[PDB]
Amino acid sequence: VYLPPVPVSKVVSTDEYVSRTSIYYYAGSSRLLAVGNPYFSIKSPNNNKKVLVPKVSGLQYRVFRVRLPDPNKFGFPDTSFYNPDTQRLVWACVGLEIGRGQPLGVGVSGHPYLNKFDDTETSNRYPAQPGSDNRECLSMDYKQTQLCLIGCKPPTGEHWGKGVACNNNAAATDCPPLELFNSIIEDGDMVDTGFGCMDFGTLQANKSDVPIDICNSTCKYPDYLKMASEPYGDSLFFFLRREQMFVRHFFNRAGKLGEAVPDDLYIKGSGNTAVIQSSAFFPTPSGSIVTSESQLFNKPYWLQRAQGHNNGICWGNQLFVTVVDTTRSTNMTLCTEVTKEGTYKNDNFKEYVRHVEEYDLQFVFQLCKITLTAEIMTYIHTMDSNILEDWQFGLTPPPSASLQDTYRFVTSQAITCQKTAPPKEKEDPLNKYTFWEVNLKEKFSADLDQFPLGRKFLLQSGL
Amino acid sequence: VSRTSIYYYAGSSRLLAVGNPYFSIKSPNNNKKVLVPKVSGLQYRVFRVRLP
Amino acid sequence: QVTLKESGPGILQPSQTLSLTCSFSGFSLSTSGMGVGWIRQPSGKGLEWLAHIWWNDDKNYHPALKSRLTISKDTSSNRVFLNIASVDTADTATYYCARIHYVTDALD
Repeated sequence: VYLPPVPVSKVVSTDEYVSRTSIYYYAGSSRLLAVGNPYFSIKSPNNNKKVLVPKVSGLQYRVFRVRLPDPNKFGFPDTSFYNPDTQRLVWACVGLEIGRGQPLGVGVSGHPYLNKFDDTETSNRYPAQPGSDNRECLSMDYKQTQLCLIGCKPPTGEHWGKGVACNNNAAATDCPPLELFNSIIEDGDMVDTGFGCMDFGTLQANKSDVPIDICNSTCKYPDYLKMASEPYGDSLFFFLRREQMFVRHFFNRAGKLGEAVPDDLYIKGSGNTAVIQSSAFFPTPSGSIVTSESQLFNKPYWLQRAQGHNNGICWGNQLFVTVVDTTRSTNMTLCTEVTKEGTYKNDNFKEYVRHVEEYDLQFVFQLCKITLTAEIMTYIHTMDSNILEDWQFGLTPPPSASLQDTYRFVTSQAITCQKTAPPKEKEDPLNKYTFWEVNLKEKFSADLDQFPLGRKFLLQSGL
Repeated sequence: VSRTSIYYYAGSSRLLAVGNPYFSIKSPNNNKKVLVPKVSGLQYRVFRVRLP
Repeated sequence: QVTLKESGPGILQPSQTLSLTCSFSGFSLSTSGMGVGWIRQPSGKGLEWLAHIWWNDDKNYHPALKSRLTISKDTSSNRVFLNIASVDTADTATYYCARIHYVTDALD
């Protein structure tokens, strides 16, 4: 004999209470400017905290965090469609357009002291070559990728890294155990390029296994599965991805191979074949052709059904657009002279390398009202508390009282000290991180056909 | 077989699986147990799920 | 095939260093499959495990002591050496050095 185990209060789809109107609005940013060094930041020598020239390349994530003006602070000419005593107003997204205007062409990087031992494609004879230091200069193309994310919560990532060891055991080899983590994706941090989603800063002592841009960083990677499985669904509205790579060359490492390959698999040789070379091999991704029809931008994106339960409604008046491109990541060179003379010499010039990058944000929104009633206000309150606060209509006693007295003291800390805990709301949890911010509080409009999107929006909507 | 109008969901947890791509690093002195097993992308993933 | 002999100082004083040397012939310790321990016994009491060191240079000790007991091998001469510092009156015993398996998981 058994039983239906436990009734649990479920989450519900957001189209149950959110009501839509026939009022639309436009927003649009200006052209964004970004320029810097493709390899590393330029730090000031005297004070080593302020930057001189920042590091930016193609393979850094460009997370965007726009701001939205609160719709309740709008004096409308005809306030008859809603009551501000019983309702409130909040925005929802319906459109998306990301523009890039740089010409195509992939960027490249490298590393001057890369741990190449020998080429392992057609000829590696015996015996071993002499030397204690055999690092070489190599330059290397990257794999290509295209993606896009939108949502109300900033996107949550995941990466490998050094974690906890185990108990003192003499049977487990000196190998750092690998552990999964969950992180919030910052700006500037990198994407995988076929070398695993692990931190290279705390796992590679030699710093000679990747190109120079990704030795001391965490090449994070976006999670789909954990993010799709969030019950509230306020992180992923709508997303695409497209990537490709293939092998170009083959290489081996160099050094004391940490595990001897077992004798059960091979017959050992002699003469010139007494010693054994390495087994630590690694490829190089290069990337392939990039068409104009393999692009995922300069295209409208109409949304009518998100995969999560949030149907585009954005609490807190903020969005989160993250984009990764490599197709316009080309690298220009600069050549300035020191002296002018009529004969070429290799020390009269100086070289700097740079990289440019620009973006375009283009949006259309819809106005939505919430008829706040007693059975509904409890439903948001178990989801969040900040949205109920900044609407400025009420406050909450968090219990209905406690059940234990808990024995509060009164004589102020002179006999048996405890955790005093001076509190602070800290006004957001997101303030520790750093995003490319772009304001839009003076960039709304109601007349559509003076902008490219609303001209296209009127055709697909049939209005 | 006849059909009904009731549906049910099953959701597994995620599956951590890590190791050496080339061989099993067996425990020494045993050749039966293992320090870290052989697992690579080249092998089959034979799943057997049991049902209530 | 496997031959085994030990060699030690024999007579020690309190708070001195103990250098018990173990010697083997018949195998190599860097081979995947060979492994050695170190076991004591008094004349009247029973037996107890002290230290055991494996192929890949990691060490375990008896956690009651955990400080003085430092085991180390020399795979080039194919020998193990036992290094106890500050030998006290409780260490009056007869030590036994030998080779272990893990398919038998015991001392052969």
